[PDB]
Parts: sequence; structure tokens; C-alpha cells
Amino acid sequence: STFIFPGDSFPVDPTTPVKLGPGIYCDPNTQEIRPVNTGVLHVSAKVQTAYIDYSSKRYIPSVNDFVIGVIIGTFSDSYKVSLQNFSSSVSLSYMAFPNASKKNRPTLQVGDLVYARVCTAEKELEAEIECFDSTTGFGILEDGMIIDVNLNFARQLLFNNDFPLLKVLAAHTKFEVAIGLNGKIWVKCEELSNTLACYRTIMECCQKNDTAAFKDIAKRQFKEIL
Amino acid sequence: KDIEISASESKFILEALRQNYRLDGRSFDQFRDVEITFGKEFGDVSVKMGNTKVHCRISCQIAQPYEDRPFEGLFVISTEISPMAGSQFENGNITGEDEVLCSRIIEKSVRRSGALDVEGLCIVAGSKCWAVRADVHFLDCDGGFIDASCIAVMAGLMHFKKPDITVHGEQIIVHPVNEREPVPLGILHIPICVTFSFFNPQDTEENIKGETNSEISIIDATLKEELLRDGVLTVTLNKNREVVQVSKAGGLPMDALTLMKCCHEAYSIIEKITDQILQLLKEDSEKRNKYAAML
Amino acid sequence: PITFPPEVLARISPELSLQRHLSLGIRPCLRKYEEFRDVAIENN
Amino acid sequence: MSVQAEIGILDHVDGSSEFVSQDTKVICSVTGPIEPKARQELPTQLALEIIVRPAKGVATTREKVLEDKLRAVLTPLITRHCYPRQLCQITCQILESGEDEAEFSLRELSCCINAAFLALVDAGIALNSMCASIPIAIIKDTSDIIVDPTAEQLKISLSVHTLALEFVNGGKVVKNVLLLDSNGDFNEDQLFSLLELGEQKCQELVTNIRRIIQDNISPRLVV
Amino acid sequence: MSLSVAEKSYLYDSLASTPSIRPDGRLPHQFRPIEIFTDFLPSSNGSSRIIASDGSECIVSIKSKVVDHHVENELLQVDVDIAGQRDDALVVETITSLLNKVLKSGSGVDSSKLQLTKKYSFKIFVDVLVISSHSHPISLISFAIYSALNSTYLPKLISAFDDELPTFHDYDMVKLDINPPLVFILAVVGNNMLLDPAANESEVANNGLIISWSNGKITSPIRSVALNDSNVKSFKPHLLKQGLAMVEKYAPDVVRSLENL
Amino acid sequence: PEIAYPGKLICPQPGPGTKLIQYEHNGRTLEAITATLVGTVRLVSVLPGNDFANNLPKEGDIVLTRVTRLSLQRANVEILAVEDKTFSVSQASSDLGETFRGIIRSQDVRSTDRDRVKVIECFKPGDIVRAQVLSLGDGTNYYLTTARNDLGVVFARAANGAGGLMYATDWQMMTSPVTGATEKRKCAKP
Amino acid sequence: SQIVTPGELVTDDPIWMRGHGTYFLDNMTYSSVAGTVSRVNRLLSVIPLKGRYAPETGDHVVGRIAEVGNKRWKVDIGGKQHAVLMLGSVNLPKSESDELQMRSFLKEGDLLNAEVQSLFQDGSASLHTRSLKYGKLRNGMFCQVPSSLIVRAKNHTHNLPGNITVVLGVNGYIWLRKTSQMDLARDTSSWQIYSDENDPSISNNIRQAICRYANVIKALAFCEIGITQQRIVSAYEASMVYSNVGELIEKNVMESIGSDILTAEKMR
Amino acid sequence: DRRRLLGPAAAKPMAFEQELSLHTGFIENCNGSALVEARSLGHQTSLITAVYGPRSIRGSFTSQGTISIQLKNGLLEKYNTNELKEVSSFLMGIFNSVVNLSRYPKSGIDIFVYLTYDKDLSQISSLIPHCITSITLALADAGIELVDMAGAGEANGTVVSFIKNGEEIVGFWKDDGDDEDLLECLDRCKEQYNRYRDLMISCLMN
Amino acid sequence: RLEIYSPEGLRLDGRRWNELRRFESSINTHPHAADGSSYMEQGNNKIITLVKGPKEPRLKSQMDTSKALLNVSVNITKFSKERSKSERRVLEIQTSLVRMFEKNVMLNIYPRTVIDIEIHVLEQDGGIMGSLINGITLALIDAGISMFDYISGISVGLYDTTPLLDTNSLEENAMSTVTLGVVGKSEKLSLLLVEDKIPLDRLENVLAIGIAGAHRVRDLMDEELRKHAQKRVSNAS
Amino acid sequence: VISGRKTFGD
Ligand SMILES: [Cl-]
Ligand SMILES: [Cl-]
Repeated sequence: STFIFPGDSFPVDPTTPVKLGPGIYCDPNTQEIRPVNTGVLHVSAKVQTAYIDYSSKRYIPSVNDFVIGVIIGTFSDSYKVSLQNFSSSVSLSYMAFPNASKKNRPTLQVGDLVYARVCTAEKELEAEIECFDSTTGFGILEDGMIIDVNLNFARQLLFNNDFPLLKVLAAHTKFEVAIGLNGKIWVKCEELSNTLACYRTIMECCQKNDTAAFKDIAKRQFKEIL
Repeated sequence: KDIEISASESKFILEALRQNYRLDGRSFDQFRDVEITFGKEFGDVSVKMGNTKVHCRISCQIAQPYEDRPFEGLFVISTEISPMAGSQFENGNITGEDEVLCSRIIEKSVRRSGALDVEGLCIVAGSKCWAVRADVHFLDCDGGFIDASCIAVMAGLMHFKKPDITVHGEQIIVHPVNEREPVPLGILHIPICVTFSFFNPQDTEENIKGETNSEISIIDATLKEELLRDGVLTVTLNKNREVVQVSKAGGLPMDALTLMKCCHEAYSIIEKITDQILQLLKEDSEKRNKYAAML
Repeated sequence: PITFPPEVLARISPELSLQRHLSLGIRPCLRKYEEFRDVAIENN
Repeated sequence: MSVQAEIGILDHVDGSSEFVSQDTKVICSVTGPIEPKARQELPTQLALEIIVRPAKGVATTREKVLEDKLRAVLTPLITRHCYPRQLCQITCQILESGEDEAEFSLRELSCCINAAFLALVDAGIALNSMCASIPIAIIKDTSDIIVDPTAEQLKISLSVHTLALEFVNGGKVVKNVLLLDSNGDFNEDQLFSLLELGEQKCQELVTNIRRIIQDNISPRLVV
Repeated sequence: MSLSVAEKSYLYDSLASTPSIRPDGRLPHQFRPIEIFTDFLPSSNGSSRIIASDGSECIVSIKSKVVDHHVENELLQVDVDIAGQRDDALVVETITSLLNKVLKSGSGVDSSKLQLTKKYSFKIFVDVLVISSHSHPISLISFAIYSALNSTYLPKLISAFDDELPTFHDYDMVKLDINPPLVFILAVVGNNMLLDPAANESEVANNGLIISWSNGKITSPIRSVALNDSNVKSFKPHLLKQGLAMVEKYAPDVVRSLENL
Repeated sequence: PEIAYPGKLICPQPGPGTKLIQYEHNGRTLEAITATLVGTVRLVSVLPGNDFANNLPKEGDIVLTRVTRLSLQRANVEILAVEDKTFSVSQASSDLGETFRGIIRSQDVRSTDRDRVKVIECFKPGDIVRAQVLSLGDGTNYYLTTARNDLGVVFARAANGAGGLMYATDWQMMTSPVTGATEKRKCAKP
Repeated sequence: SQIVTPGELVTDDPIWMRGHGTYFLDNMTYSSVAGTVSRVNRLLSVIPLKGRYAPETGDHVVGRIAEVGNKRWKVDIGGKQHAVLMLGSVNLPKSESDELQMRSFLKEGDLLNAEVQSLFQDGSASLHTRSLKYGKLRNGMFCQVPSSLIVRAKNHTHNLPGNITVVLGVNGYIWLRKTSQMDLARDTSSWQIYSDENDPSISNNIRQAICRYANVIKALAFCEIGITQQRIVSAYEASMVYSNVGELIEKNVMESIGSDILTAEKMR
Repeated sequence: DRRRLLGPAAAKPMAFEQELSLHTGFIENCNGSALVEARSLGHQTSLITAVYGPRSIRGSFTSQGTISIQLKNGLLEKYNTNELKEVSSFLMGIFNSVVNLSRYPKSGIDIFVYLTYDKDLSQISSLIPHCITSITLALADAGIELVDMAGAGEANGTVVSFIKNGEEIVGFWKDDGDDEDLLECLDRCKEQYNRYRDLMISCLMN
Repeated sequence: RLEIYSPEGLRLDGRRWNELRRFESSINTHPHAADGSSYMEQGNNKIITLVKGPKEPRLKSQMDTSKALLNVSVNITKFSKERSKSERRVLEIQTSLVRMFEKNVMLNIYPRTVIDIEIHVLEQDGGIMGSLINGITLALIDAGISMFDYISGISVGLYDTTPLLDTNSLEENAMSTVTLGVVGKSEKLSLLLVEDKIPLDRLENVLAIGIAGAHRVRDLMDEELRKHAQKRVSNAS
Repeated sequence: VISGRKTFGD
């Protein structure tokens, strides 16, 4: 894991078969593999997977990502969903639900929060999400509060089980959390005082980037709610 | 471009207000902490309120006074919006609803009120006078653009110092800062804007004909709170117990006495803000005299 | 391969119209590589 | 020379930066990729909305030219074909000009280029390479080539130049000259002495820009 | 004003028929009734308000100002403001330029009637406001301006004619007896001429005529206006002579109808 | 009447460049063919002697278009030229929306298997597609089709113009001679 | 009948069904318009004194085509919204080829005759011409009065003396035409029903009678008299006193025609 | 104006028969251009016309074309904005009865008349006939169908535009002038019409 | 000679401190130009208000599926004052009037429509913002458009301690003024506008006099409205 | 098999 800047020489040799992840770009003209994002370049061992971890707040739809959207419009056969403000809209088909039929259409209305997975994310087409499992927790997120978070904090919260945020929050209250890889984290508790205390802790922990400070922040926020 | 607010978010923030909770941990009557930063030049001031950030730049050039008001200098304020404060703003539409209203509030609070002594700007009675300009740059928007601009403009006008000039009849010799030190501006009063945001927890029928008024009032709303409010009131006061201007244009009809209690509520805050501005100016001046001793 | 008349290729892709001209050694404006347009002036 | 800069200072944009060269100071915001307007839409690649605001007064055509020159530097720096049918809002707010705005604008242009680059770095937008810009002036009677000239030096400058170079491979290879904006009286021999020393100080700036970018982004990520 | 092509073809055949059959049974020289009100703006030297039969309404305000006629070349100024139309819109600019020519201090109107001293005269500000319009309002505006200028009263002079600034009586006032012109609009449908063309009549007319009138005689400006764009066609010269004779014959009836104060 | 100018009489009593005009002479009216353009006479018509006006796209005409936006069900294009029975180039500007726009529906892409057609694998933004007009449609969009062997993507670049030139090696695959990388497109037989 | 203004309390009784022109907070039911209080069964409502024509199912309306859309027309009926005329709701002279060339039947600006088939949730009307009496209008001229003067009746297409037929649209859009053979069949081949050509045999006598009927309809409206078939023919016969149809435009003449109708019905 | 360099605001402005030559097709961005240079013993005038169209209007159900004529003061700002739009209105009335608009539905034709020289050795009356000459030439060069060759003449403030060899009038304009002049004016204007029409046809052929 | 507020308690026109100006309203003044119309004559003021709608919007793009669009256009004619040849201030008046009647007119019950308000100020003389409010309230009611209640406009100036109800042009230029928009007969304020300095302690008294005067204006408007309705149903009977 | 929506603190 080394730090890399855009335009720098790519360390990996063409003789090794590599699957390219985020941050690495393959020139359509020169066929050279070069970085376009600034961050830490991670390379696997043995089939080698290489990518760059870079900081960003604007989400870009990619397949097999868990995202939270909001219904902003109802069309003929799909829903117009927004995964982030000012970003391009996303399509959610009516048939993209469990036990879907041409006789029963989904009951979602404009303004409802939906937790879904990205299925088709063509760069030249409207992205699409689905509320049914690709291999067979999705659906409407009733009430609660949504939290704005940078994409690196959201990826670390969903995939790294050593991330202490979920542990220090369970140690204070019983809470339901839905983690979206587009920077939206949904939280709901039994009482409004607990949901707000989870909002304030996630907001402050997102700003520090220091993992070793999550426990002290949670202790003072729930103390202020009391 | 629009800011989409989810139905779960609109309900939660409004239900939290009914439980006397604000997301940023403030109380309903709590104005945000005002942070004022001064640049190297006189007239460079940067105001911060939590996440809201504004910057003001005071400048002056010699011009001629209007024939109608020959003993008076000139003063204008510019508050053009840019997408830097958020993609919700279109580039320089000086005709939008919120842009027009907010601009007229700052004009009525600073220009129309005569906070600047436009008589001291006059150099010679017939021609030659000072033309002062206050340019506001909205850098980051978390609500409260009106209140932040009013503080930024006044802090700038007070911190600003115009260059000393010597007149030889028709000859106006504008001395540079290296020749003779500049003289400050004349401030007659320090107006401060406090903006109240109203929330109707019930229906419109209970607001027009309702006996018990249940409308919630909070001071200095954040961006999320501002987008969900049902009414707004901007009141301007100074330490002289003067109501400089009040603006409640349309929106949720409010009981007159409730708006009156808002005016008296704001006077406690504009005292804290006025004394805070004057203190940071005294501290800034003492810093420059300490470097004048080291030089 | 497929070739198009000069009138369409200018509209289809102006990038190719230049590259096709330069491959023949000429320019779309029918002037040489280092040739300027001729100017004529009327003063005052 | 010696420059100071920050990254990620604004909360309501995808990328932000503040750049200070001597007395010139520019803050820059970047928001993209976002849904473009109908008028701005480009089918094949990304469209750029570049805005430059003056330190005093309202925007005039003077800033419209700075917007055009800034586009000339940024456009080949962004991998536009990665974001087809999208928009990027690069907004520059000049805070202190660091020069007599009546006669000069090269310090502001050079600072906006660096600030825009840094803000594009903070926004995580795909960039083909790196970039650094320096202002240069040739002083009257001494005929010396002063890199990063002061506001007082510009008053007695016979020519003013803005140099912005495209850097690759750790900031040691010069991929191209993104913009060279020369104004004033100068000859061919002066110009190449300028480009030589200018490339040297440009190479010093990317090395300093790489250091500042790393000091800001490395604590944000996990190793 | 939208019409079906079955409406237009039926209307055109009726108008161009011999004799002309107008949709209200009107004669080719008959005018539609109008309501006129005068002296309702006390802040002005003269005011008029006219309401056409189709709902078109126009208000005119006459205001004065003492000026040095040696430096003020034009002593009469018309400002047209048509509701729901840009101040730089073509129809506004055209009507403004046209009306200023109709009045113009030395052509239609009598410049000497505005003189006060050997150095100072009255400048008359004719302000036009068209609240609603369904056709070319130049004729409606002209009638309203005419009624306003007649009901106009100006302050009485005290100081001598030979020349300080003039001095006016505090109470007494003199009436303005300038001779204001009248602008008539006509429709050319086939071989027939139509005075006071209605909205639907103008939608099918082949051409149009704007004819001015003052002191009992045909005066300039005179234009061939296009009352539409779909069915605009050339007209024979005799039709131009026919329309001018139509104004010279029936305008005196219009004047004595308006002059009834 | 070998040559003609606007207003010149041609013959007594239609086509482009002429118009029946009723004149009067000797008291009796007369309708005669009158030229409305400046050119030669060749059913009466006048031809001047590039012009997209006279050869406006109609049902059955073949046109050269450029893909502007892909959707899950259709492909939006703009007509750049129309094939003559040679070509006629539109003088309009593609920057101001001045060109006639069209739509290629998913069931009109190819002839076989019109139910399951992926638009992302048939067209790409920036491609130059040779299509045939089906109908005039509404004032907004033409309606085109490519369900023949000689219809489809004719000119294209790799990665939506970011790569090298691609030629139609296969009827369903376009390859680049320099890089060798291929893309899946509904190509036309050259 | 009680006259109320906006904001006034209509009843403190909550055991009422809230109708139009009303709103309520708890037991208090207020009025939203200036109108008259209407008590029908259990439905308290306020009938406004002004307002555009509100369409009801069964209304015979005359409308102008405003725009041509997807598979429907939007018709100007004279109300708050445009009415829709679905392609399936017209008698074509179905094929998918006709769905494109819709402008071959009804184009923008065309006048037609239709019936309100239903109403949407917002209140706009759906129209249909699935009958011989409904279709494109020709052979005449259009004129309109306020919808409040057209009284809803069993029939709305009446044949008048002089070989003139009137279509009294409930929305106030009146069409006067030459009495066609189909109009004579109304007591107890046509392939081109959307032809934009008029019957080329409309005499000057028929054209002059259209004007006279137009003026008396305008005169009855000027006096704010309800337009009926019996009153149109009564005004038309009374107007014969004036030789030229043009005389009927003056104010004194119009007020006379209306007064002579009201005072005649007082005797009758 | 922020979109311009207007210098200092404190600065105030400074206060102190006919031979014809026609050319067409010299402007590359438009569909048809024309140049009319007229030199008379008392005035010389030069102006250029540009015809853009027909250009299809987005979602236009119009059965025929929509003509637009903008008369610009290209450099020499001699005439008032009021009168230029009045002449533009007059010009649009003429050519809306000469262009075969039925042949160009759902589209529009925009005409520009740039004045490039005007020195008199108001005056706008004598300027109209040379705009008509130029617009007819430029419309013919643009391939727009014209019902006839539209030309005009001027005489004592009266401006008359003719078609069909002077048998019918397509435009009439009269400012100031004398009384009862009509009969003599139509005669003098028809002479200039024939002269200009002959030169116009001779221009398009050669 | 005249005085602003004489020692006997008389103003320039001879009014006492709690006296209104001559208030005369008219309804259905332009039936052949708008659905609802009103002619306002409050003192020297003369205002034409035209309400067009609810109607189908011209551009289908600018159309709200959930409620009606409300647009206000205030045209101050060139002859309203002592003529000036010379904007941002008229824009403030328009958006303020829109924001007022947004919350009063039941726009939710007229979806997919547009209500255009067209105002022409024929003569100006102080307190024009309040008179504009009254013209819109009557003109909308004449259009039959549903609204929750009346909105009445009034202006009050402060002379030393004495509030002067209904101010004219000279009184506005002499002292500070407050402009009120009072909902019906309640104490709820749709519009509160303090345009210049007023001492914090003397402001409540000004508001009290303004609310009271506005209620009188409401009754005067209601009175004229019921008269028009009673004259309409009596003539038709 | 990574969980996304889960209730904590059972
Ligand atoms: Cl209609
Ligand atoms: Cl005002």
C-alpha cells in the first residue's frame, strides 16, 4: 500500500494479470495503465487486485453497491430515485421487488426512503437499483433520520467489522441502522432522544477521521441528551 | 437545482422541534457563536457561524457626489451569490425570489439606516468625495445568510480605514499608506440582524382561525431547519434600543405580539454581538500596535 | 472500410476532415501549412 | 518559492481548497460530477462550468478572460471522458489579489490554476496528470527574470508571464505546457531563459504541491 | 387571436363579398361604439380613458413642464406602455415612433400654442397606457390622446412675454386648445376597405392602412401595416386611394362624435 | 423559358419553385405558372443553376445521424445528412438544437430477436448511425430504423471518442487496428 | 339563501358534510369564497357568485383544439383547465397509423362539438364525439357569452328560423352555422366529417342572418339575460324593426332589445 | 453593462440617377447574403444583408414560415432605435406578402440588414428602398421562394414598394411631404422600382 | 401653509391621528379583461388590479401538478408621481405580495393552473403597499378564487409618540412608517414591514393602531363587497 | 455475505 498521485508511474508490471479497481485508468489510445486519483494504492498478492483508496464525497453509481435513495417521481414502469442531491437521477423498476407481479405494483409514494442495490450502472445510461436480492434487507425505511457522510467513512462502516462506531452505539442504545455506500446512513431508535443522539455521534465521528475518538464522543453526546 | 428532503427527515426534524430538540444541539433562543477573522488589509473580514462562512471586502475610490446631495459621500453593497456556497444557487441571478429579498434586507439594514457617516466621506462640497463599496462573498451556506452578511458588512466598515487625502483647491492628492497613515470610517450605529424561523406543527386552518397559537419559533436556523420552516422574520436592532428594520414578507401568519416578543428577544442577542464585534476589533488593533513596537 | 464524400465528413467528424486533409498534405482551407490568408485594408 | 495551502475547507461542495502565494489568496470550490443543465450537456465527455469572482466589485469581462484561460489549463487535466453527460462546477473566489488589479492579473490566474487543481484533487475527480502554475516577471532596468514576483516588482516589470506545466511521473517529467501567457516586451532569447527557469521553479512547486496534498489526504484514509 | 381555417375562410368570403358582409352587420365605414371618460387624474393637466366594444381599454395622462424652447427641439413627447408587452417590443417601439410623428411639435400639433415667454414654452408629456388590447391599438390610442388633449388645462401666465423663470397664477387656469390629430386604421380584405377593423376581421385581411388626420385634412404619417401574417397579400393602388377618401369622408363624423364634451 | 427569375411567367395552367398566380389583363383574369426561384426550368419546377431544404427527410429516406443520448428503451439521435437517390448536408448547428432530432426504438434496431435488445450493446454516444426514416412522428423527433444489413453504426471511435478509429470487422463487432481492443456495436456492412 | 364572504363562519354544527367553497377547523365551518350558502340533504356548501365554467358529466360543450399530444387532444373549453379528447373517444372517418397523423382530423385552432363524458380527480373534463351530433364545426362563425347565461337543458342544438342553427354550449361557447341537412333530420354519405372546407353554397341572406343572430345573442348577454332558444328567436324577430344589422351594436339598442324581452315575459 | 468595456462612467461622449453596385453570396455563415452600394449626387449608402433560414422552430405547428427582419446600425449609429424597429416592422410587412411562406412550415427565416456606410453630401425615408433591394437579393441567394421581385422607390418622404411590374403595391410609407402628391409620387417611385428591379434581375443572372 | 401634526391634533389634510383617508373600492371594474377586477381609491391612490385565472399555463414546463402558480406583476405608470425618467424595488413588492397570498389563496385546490395578477398604479401618494394588498384581496374574491380570509393593508407613521394612521407621501418622508397586512379580523400578520428606525419601546403602540385601522379597512371592503353582491342579486330579481 | 441493515444491541 503506497501513496500515488495522478500521472505517476504505475508500479505493477504488464506480465502479471491484474483486475483494475477504482482509481486506475487504462488509456484507450496508449493502452497504458496509469492512476487518475490521488491516494493509497492497494495491491493484492496472488489474480492480483489493484486499486486506489481516495477521498470523495460525491457518489458515483457502481454495481453491487448498497445505497439509500429517496423517491422523487413516479413514471410509467419505474421510479425516479435520487441517491444524492444535484446528482443525476436513478431508475427503480416496479418489477424490482420481491414477489413482484404485473398485478401488484409497489406502494411507495414520492418522498419515501428506499434501501436498494445497484444492478446496472452504465456510464452512458441512467443507473438502476433493485429491491430484490440478486442471489435469491431491502425495502422502505419507515421514519428514522438520514445522515450525510463521506464515502470513505461509509465504506469503512459497511465492510470493516473492526470499525468501532457500530459497537459504541450499541453499547448506549438499541438502534436500527442501514448503511449506504453513497454517503447516507439511516438510523432509527425507539425514542426520538436516542435517534438524535445517534445522529450527533455519527456526525461528529465522521468529521474527526480518527478511529480512537469514537468512544469518548458517544459518551458525551448521550450525556447531553440526558 | 433543488435540494431533495426525504419525508423521514422532514418528520424527524419537525418532531424534534416539538420535543425542544435542535440537531446542532442549540436551544430555540440560541444564536450561533459568531467568529470574526481579520485579514492583513483593513476591510478584510471573515465571519463564521458554525458551518456558515461569509467574507466581506471594503473598498473605496474617489468619485463625485450627486448634485442633489452635494454634501454626501457614496455607499453601495454587493451580495452576488455563487455556486461556491452550494450547488443550489444559480450563478449570479440577482432576480430570484430569495436573492432579491435578502439583498433588500442588507440594504435596508446598513445602507438605508445610515450606519456609515456619508457626510464624513465628502471631501469637498462641490465635487470630489469618497465612494465606499462593501462586497459580500457567500463562501459556505448553512443558513443564516442575512444575519452573517449584516455582521460581516458592519465589522468590515468599522475595521476599514480610508487613505488620508490632502486637497490643494482643485488638487486632490490621495496619500498612499506608506506616506501617511489612513483614517477610519465614521460609524453612527451598529445594526445587527436576527432572523426568526417559524414552524407550524398543525394545519393552516388552525393558524387562521385557531384559538391557541402553537407555532414554533427558533433563532438563526441551519440549512436543514431553514428548508423546513413555514415562516421567517428578520428583525434588525442596535444597542440604542432602535428597531432599524423588520421584514416579515408573507408566509405563515404570525400573532402580532409573538413578533413583538421576537424583537425584544433579539435585543439581548444584538447586545452580545455588538460587544463581541467591538472587542475583537480592540484585540485586533492591539495586535497591530504590538507589531508597530516590534517594527 | 467505408468512405464518405467531403461534404458530409466535414459535418460527420471535423476531426477526421482535418486528418484526411493533412494526410493528403493540404489544409481544409486549401492553403499550405505555413500560408496566411491575404488581407486587404481600407483606412479612415 | 514558498506557498501555503489547505484542502477540504468547505462543507457544501465536493472539493475545496485555499491557496496563498505571497499576498494573493484564492479559495476554490469544485462540485462534480453532477447532473448538467440541458444547455451544458455533452454526450461524449464531461462539461465544465468555470467561474471566477473578483476580490472587489462585481464580475467584469476581466474575470471572463481569467475563466477562459483557467478552462485552457483545467480541461486537459480532467479525464473528461470518464463522466459522459455530466457537469463539474469549478468556482474560484479571489480573496486578495496580491497585485494592482488595474494593470495586472497574472498572480490571480496562477493562483486560481493551483487552487482549482487542488480543489479538483480534493474532489476526487479523475485527473490525467498533475499541474503547477507560477507567475514570472522581467524587471525594467535590471532585466532580471524574477519568479513569483511581488506586487511592487510588477509595477516596474517590462513583461509579465504565467507558466503552468503538466507534470507526470512523480513531478519530474514535463508532459506539456498547459498555458504560457506572456505580455509585454521581450525577445526570443529572453523567452527561453524564462521557460528554462520557469520549468525549474514549476518543478519545485509540484514537489511542494505533492507534499501538501499528501499531508492532507493521507490522514483521511486507512493504510 | 386563434381561429380555425373553417372560421377564417367563412369570414374572408363574407368580407370580400360584394357587398361586404361584416360579422356584426357593420358598414364598411361604420365605427364600433366606445365609452370615453375625461378628467379623472387630478395629478395631471389632462386625462382620458376609452373602452372599446371588444374590451380594449386605454388611459392617457397629459402632463406639462416649462422648458426653454431654444434648447428643447421637441415640445411634445409620447410614451406608450402596452400591458403584457416589453417596453422594447417591436409593437411598442413602432407605435411610439409612429405617435411621436403624429404629434411632433411642428407637424400635426401647433407648436406656437405651447409658447409662454420669448424664451420658455410648455413641453407636453403624453403618457399612454393600454390595459387590454385585441388588435393594433394605434387608432384606439389616438382617440384617447385626442380626448385627453382637449380636456387639458394649463396654468395661467403672469409674467411678461419678453425676457428669471416664468410666474404662474396660483388659482386660474387656461384650457389647451391645440388641434390634436387622429390616427385611423383600415383593413384591406379583397377589394373592400373597412374602417375600424375588428379582431377577427383583421385576422383575415389582405393588408392594412394607417392614415392620420388633422385640421380637416389628411396628414402624415401614412403606413401600410400588416394586420396579420398568414393572409398578407399585395393590394392595387386604387384601394389606397379608396381608403384615403374613406377617411376624408367619415373622419369629420368621428371628430364631432369625440368633440362632444 | 430556359432560365427563370422570381416573378417571371412560365406557362398557363404546381411543383417546387413555381406557384399559380392569378393575374388580370384586358379585363379578364388569368392564372399562369410563375417562377419563385432563380434558376433553370425542368409538372413545372425551377432548379438553381449542399441544400438540405429541398431534400427534407421523408418516410423511406436514408439519413446519417449521430447518437446524442441512450436510454433503456430507445436511442436519441440527430439527423446530420440525408441520402439522395450522393448526400445532402444539413446546414444547421448541432450546438443550438437546430438539427432535426430522431429516435431509434429498441424493437427497430435489428430484424431478428426484437424483443430482447440491449441498447447499450448496439449504439454508443457519438456514433454515426445510418438509419432509414419510418415516419415523420411529431415536431420533436423523427422515427428511424436500422433493421437491415446495410444499416447501423457506420463511424465510431473507441470509448466514445476517447480512443482510436474502429472499423466494422464483424456485423456485430467493431475492432481498432492500432490497439486491437474491440467493442460490441450494431454495425452496417461496408 | 344567505350571502357570505371569505372567512365568515357558515355553521358551528360539525354534523354537516363539507361541500365546495368551504373549509373547517373543529366544529367551525368557514367559507372560502364570496357566495351563497346551499343546504342540500346534509351537504353544506357555498355557491360562488363568480368563477369559471365547471364541467359536469353530460354537458354539451363547444371547444377549440389547443394542442395535439401523444394519443389525445387538449381542448379549450373555457374552464380552469384544458379538457382532454382521447383518440379512442372520436369517430374516425383503430389503426396505429392514424395515431401519428392526428392533425389530419383536428389541428390546433379547430372548433368542435363534444359532450363531457366524465371528470378527472382535479375537475377537468374528458370529452367524446362518439355520435353524429358531435364533430368539427364549420359553415359559420363563433361567439361566446359567460357560461352562467347558458342554462343547462335537455337539448343544446336548436334550429332557428332563417335556415340558421345554433349550438349553445354549456361552457358559453356558441356556434352559429347554416342549417345542414343533418340538422333538419333532428326532427324526430358524410365520409369527410373533419373537412376544413365550408359548404360553398352559403348565400348572402344566410350570411346576414348569422350576423343578426350573433348580435342579438351578444345583446342578450350584454343585458345579462339568460340565453335560451325561445329568447334568441324572440330577440331575432324583435330586431327586425332595425333595417340594418349594424344598428344593433349601439348601447341603447341592446338595452332596448333585452328590456322588450323581459317586459314581454312579464306579460306572458 | 458588465458584459462590456464602457470605460469610466465619469466620462461623457463627445458633443461637437443613383448608381448601384450589387453582389451576392459573399458571407459564409448564412444561407444567402447581398451587398447594395448606392452612390447618388447627394448621398452615398452601403449596406449588407444576411438571410438565415429556413431554420426549424422546436415544436412549431405553424402552417407557414415566420419572417424576422432586424435592421442593425452596424458601426454607424446614425438612426434612433425607435425608427429602426419601425422600418423593420415596415420591412416585415412587405416581405410577409412576397415570400411564399406556405413552402416553409414549422420553420423561420431571420433577415439582418447591416448599414455599413451612410454619408449625405429624417433621412431614413430614402434608406428604405435600398434595404428592400438588398433583402430581395439576399432572399433569392438563400434559395427562398419569392412571389415576385420586390423593389421600391422614394420621393419626397413617400416610399412605395411594388410587385408585378408596378401593378400592385406591397408597402406604402409617407413621412412629412406635401399634400396631393400621391399621383406624382407613385410615378417617381415606380421609375426607381423598374430601375432597381432590372438591375436586381441582371445581378442574379450574371 | 400646513403642518405635519399641528398642536390642535390636525394633519396636513385636516385629519386627526386616528383618521383614515377617503376609502372607496369597486368590484368587477374590468369584466372584459380579467376574471376578477378591482379599482382601489384609498385617498389619492388609484390602483387597477386584474386577476386572470385559474387558467391553463402557457408553457407546460412551468406548471405545478400539486397547486396553482401565483404570479404578481405591479406596473407603476410613468404618470403616477411628478414624472421621473429613471426595478429591484418593484421586484421586492411583487415577491412579497406573492408570498402573502401564497398562504391565503387555496392554491392546493386549483392544481395544474396559473393565477396571474396584473396591477397598474395610476396615482401614487403614500401607503401604496397597503393599497396594493387591498386591491389584490378584492380582485381575487371577485374572481371567485377560494381563500381562507380577507387580507387588509394599512400604513402607520410615528410622530414623536403619536401614531398617524394611513400616511400620505409627505408623512412617509417625514417620519418612520410601519406597513401591516392583517388576516381578516385577527391579530395574525401576513406582512410586517418596518422600513425605517423606530424606538423598540414605541413600536408596540404603532402596531396596535395599525391592526385597529386595518380591521376598519376590512369592514369597509366587506361592506362594499356585500353591497355589490346585494345589488347584483336584486337587479337579477 | 455482508449485512447492511441490522439492529444492534439485542
Ligand atoms: Cl376561443
Ligand atoms: Cl414604490
